[PDB]
Amino acid sequence: TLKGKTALVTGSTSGIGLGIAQVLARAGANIVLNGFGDPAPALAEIARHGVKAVHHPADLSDVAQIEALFALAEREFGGVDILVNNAGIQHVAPVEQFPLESWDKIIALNLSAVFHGTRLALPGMRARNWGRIINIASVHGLVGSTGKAAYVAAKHGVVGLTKVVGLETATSNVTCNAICPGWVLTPLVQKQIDDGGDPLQAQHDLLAEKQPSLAFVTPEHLGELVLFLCSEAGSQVRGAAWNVDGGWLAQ
Amino acid sequence: TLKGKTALVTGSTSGIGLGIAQVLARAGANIVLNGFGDPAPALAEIARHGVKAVHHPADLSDVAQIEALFALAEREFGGVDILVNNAGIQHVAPVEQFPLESWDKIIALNLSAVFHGTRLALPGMRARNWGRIINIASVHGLVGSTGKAAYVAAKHGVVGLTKVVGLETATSNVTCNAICPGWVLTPLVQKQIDDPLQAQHDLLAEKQPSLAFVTPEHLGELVLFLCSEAGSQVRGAAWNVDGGWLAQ
Amino acid sequence: TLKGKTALVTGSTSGIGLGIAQVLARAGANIVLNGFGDPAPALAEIARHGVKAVHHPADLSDVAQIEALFALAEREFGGVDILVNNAGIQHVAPVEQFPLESWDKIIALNLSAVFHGTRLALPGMRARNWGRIINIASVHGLVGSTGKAAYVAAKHGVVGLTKVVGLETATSNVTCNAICPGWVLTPLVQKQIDDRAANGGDPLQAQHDLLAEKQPSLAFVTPEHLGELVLFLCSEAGSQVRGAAWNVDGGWLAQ
Amino acid sequence: TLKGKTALVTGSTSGIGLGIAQVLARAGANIVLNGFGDPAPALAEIARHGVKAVHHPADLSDVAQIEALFALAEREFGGVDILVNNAGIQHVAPVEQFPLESWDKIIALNLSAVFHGTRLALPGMRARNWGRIINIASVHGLVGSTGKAAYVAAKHGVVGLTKVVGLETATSNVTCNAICPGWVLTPLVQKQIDDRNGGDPLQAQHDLLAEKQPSLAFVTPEHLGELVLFLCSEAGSQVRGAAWNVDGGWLAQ
Repeated sequence: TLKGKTALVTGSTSGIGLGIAQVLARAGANIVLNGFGDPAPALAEIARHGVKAVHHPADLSDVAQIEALFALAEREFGGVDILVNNAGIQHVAPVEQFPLESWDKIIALNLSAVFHGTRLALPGMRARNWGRIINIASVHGLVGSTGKAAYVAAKHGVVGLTKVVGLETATSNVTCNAICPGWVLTPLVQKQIDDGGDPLQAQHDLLAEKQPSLAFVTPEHLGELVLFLCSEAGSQVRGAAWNVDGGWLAQ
Repeated sequence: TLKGKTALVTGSTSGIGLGIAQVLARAGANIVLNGFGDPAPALAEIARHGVKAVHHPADLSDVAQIEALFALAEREFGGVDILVNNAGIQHVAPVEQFPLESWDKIIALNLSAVFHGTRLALPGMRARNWGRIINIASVHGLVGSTGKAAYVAAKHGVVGLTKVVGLETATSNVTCNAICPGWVLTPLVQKQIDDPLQAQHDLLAEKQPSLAFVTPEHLGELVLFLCSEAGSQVRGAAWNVDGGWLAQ
Repeated sequence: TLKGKTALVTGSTSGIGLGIAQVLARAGANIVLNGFGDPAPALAEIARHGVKAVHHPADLSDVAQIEALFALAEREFGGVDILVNNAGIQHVAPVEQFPLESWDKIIALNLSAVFHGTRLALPGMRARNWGRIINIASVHGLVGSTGKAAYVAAKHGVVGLTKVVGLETATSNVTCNAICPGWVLTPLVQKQIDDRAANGGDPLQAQHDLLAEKQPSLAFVTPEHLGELVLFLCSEAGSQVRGAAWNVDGGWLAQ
Repeated sequence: TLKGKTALVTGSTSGIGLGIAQVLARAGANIVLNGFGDPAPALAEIARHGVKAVHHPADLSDVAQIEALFALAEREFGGVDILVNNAGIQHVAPVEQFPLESWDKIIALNLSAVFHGTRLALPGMRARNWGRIINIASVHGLVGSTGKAAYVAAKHGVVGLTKVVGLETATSNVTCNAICPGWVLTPLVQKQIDDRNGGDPLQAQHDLLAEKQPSLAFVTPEHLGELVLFLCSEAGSQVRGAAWNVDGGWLAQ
């Protein structure tokens, strides 16, 4: 179904990104993984699916490393057919106590990397007469929260870059869209929850204010939506920002 | 996955409703069709997927008829698991030349019918601890167009009613969402069409950047996605399928 | 600055509508008032500003009554220049227990009256090539809350309607826009607080408790803030505001 | 109405920022102007209003120079009560043909400068419990257009940033909002039009605006300054984290 397509997913050595890669892999895509830490438990996950997978450790706040990432995909599979721009970093502080380097780093990775990714993948998508760009943005690409100046700013920028790129490719078989998740049960959020108290009330205390369902989204939910955007039923979904959020945006 | 579910799709004797009911049918749901005219051709489009289907002719502007439709589903299948609020009607006039009966019927069919359908299906979905309500709205639940006062007003109401209902069922296995299509190849659009390509572009050029139609089958596939496990925490959302309409 | 203009405000015998009419009266507009109750207080308040006011008691769920209201404006002042569609009604219940009648009434007053006011004003605004229609909608025109199926639907429809009219009037000097308030300090809202206060219970705490969930400022929008916005929209700087929905809401929508 | 308040307006040596500054000065704010080119015309327009004014040339893609700009505001006037983050830069190319250099400069100026402005003004506004930060974003902070990847990303980032700041300041007398203009009649855009060589001034404005702005009429810098001034009144006290569009119907379709 995606056999013969090649998906690259940024920040996919674990968490949301690996859940996404997992589903693409299952539907027959070859995989370019990206991320820090040992890339091998993850490579062996994707390969379980009867597919070739590779990993590049690009630090995506460095453009030249983004370039060597895309250069590895060109040499290894003839380029990227599905780009999932997923990697992200966070820092929580009042705007006037926000670390200056956190600002720049968050803008670089959450926003600028997505424009770099897209610019490098889009030529081959157009040439091969088919393409999918899926930016994993956030509810924070649509509304604000106190303490998240840089993240909400970057995620908004992504939502808007999505629209521009969906419009620029409207008359082709390449689509660009954004998924906007609320709370996701990630390795890092799991670790949080693990860090006295009790697991239920830590997770309730996290979700209660913003997320009316009081239940996490999972990586696998997000993976399936990606697969959806990659099907033919996704062909006239263009420049959209779809939220998966347990009611976050509804109120 | 949908075997042993029952889906009621309003406005499903043709076009968008029928393509939706057909996708749900391929996935194995029992189907309740609704709409005007001979239900035979829609019922064969369904029954051939190896499933049970039935039909009720309810005019959805009449509240008692809405009740008769939901009565027929419960007597036939034991309840609605999946409700797709789809039927719609249009009229185009400047606001100050817009016929008053026409305002009232568009509001009744496009807006108030959704609320009635919802309030009749909800309690059963709650009791069975599972449910999907999907409102087929429009890009016109999100933006305006000239000539379309009553429709944009109704479809915006649907978007808002969708948020309320997604919030109220947030802590259950019942979800409520909307799907917001741009230009869709309907039997009524096809009739409009009749080279047919230049017709299609004349129709779509201003509003729909892809110059290509959304299909009822694209929309069925989304509905199907939303009924799946992966749509469990999609709530009160209005997802646009529109060839780039909203991106500009 | 609005001298020579005529404003009609719906639901202006008291509260928000009256606060808006007062600011338009102070800017020089002649005032058509509408609503239930004794109109003597509203008419007195307006008169103070050295302007002419009249009152029509039109039930806005009755299209014939709306027509009579607008007919009064034409004979009295030569037609409406600034239409403020303000009248609102509310009811809270779960969707599945929301009474059918309340659904119809809310839809009729909060949404359909807005279409009727708008259809009746627009021809004379166009003929004079000058006009402002300002719809007082709600944050509930942009997001939901639990228990508010009919209001959120009707207010959303107002926001949609506003776009259609903004668009259809774009090439003329008539504009149509929406204002979308959060919690506004009305006499109804003052009772809520008052009732908490009578419990032995600090009024500020009570006001905090009421606003905390939805309105980060913990402070009310006032009818006067809203009248001042309406007056802005009616200025030359409002000429190219068209089909817009602007929120005044102590932060409600930013989160 | 603004006597004894100090407004700083970035990019106010001409076009939109200057029109905004003029209306604020007319309302009696002291003014800190900023921008490239000869500042004397901009200074002369302010002084016709009878308020004190100074100019700083800070390049807003340089963080140290924006810090100098706020130091001058502090030294001259004791700090900034009304911050208008206006300065804007533009570049049109398909996304895969957008200069990397111009991507970084648009982000720096249209987005990151707004974070720096804000972080530098907000401690003095909180100390004095009164402030207004008003970000001049664009309809492009709400929707896309082809050719405009950087600008659309930056201005959307601004609209998001404004929400966070609105929220962080919600419990204070400091507000933060954004204004989102469509096509604005700027000196630069009059240079486009006055070059239209043989044509019809009327149907060239029309052809420029037809596609995006159904009014076929410009927002003026002066309309924008009047809304800024609104946002500065007691009536804007509970306008918080908002993004109001002034766009001749752009966002309505």
